[PDB]
Amino acid sequence: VQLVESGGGSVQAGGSLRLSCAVSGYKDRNYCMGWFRRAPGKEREGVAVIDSSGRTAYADSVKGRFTISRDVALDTAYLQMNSLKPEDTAMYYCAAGWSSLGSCGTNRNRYNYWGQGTQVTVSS
Amino acid sequence: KVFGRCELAAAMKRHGLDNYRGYSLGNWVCAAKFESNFNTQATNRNTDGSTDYGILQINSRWWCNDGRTPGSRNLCNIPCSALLSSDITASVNCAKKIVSDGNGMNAWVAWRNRCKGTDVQAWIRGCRL
Repeated sequence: VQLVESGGGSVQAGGSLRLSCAVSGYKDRNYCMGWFRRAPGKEREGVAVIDSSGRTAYADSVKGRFTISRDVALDTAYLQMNSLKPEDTAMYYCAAGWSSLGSCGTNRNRYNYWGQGTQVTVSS
Repeated sequence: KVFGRCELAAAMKRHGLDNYRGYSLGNWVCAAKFESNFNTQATNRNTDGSTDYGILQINSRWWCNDGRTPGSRNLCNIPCSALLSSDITASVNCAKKIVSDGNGMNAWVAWRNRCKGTDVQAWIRGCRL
């Protein structure tokens, strides 16, 4: 399994950014995809995940502002981040992991394929 | 509260989990490590609409009531908030009910994918128990 991520960068508070993540290597679409972020001096936090059914789950801190989508047949996911805040600054990592009867969650330990990640910096 | 590894091993042993349902103490400590990273306040949302709570990430669809999960059964008969205390009593008591069924610890998905079948005794080595 391999992951290719793109997007990210600097933007002023209140603005938006879109991240994308393409996966290859799975034999089917029965897996989880999500984004986890590491803010300076903090531990990785799962912020948005999506299953093969297109269902989603979000960290309370980003609900409503971040929208994760997935083209299941294309093994690709997107994170549309609107109304960004300084507190959103962090290294963002796309990750793929084991699904459990079609359900996916925000626990990073249940994701076993990670990538280089992308830096997102939101200036006040 | 974020428990230290041996601190939690001691607490779980005191709470009677060593060999409960045939699962050695290391299984329980490993479960907590991968389910919640030893954090009693850990909460994770799932795409099926449920939420997992606490040191052992007990699920709101079957085990506790959080008032926001359709199809709630609340088999442990407790509010999910009870599973977020620094005191692990409620989480242990509910985990004992869960694991007593035939599926055993397979109920814990992180444990299943990170601990099951591995050298779990390593998780209690170096600990004064």
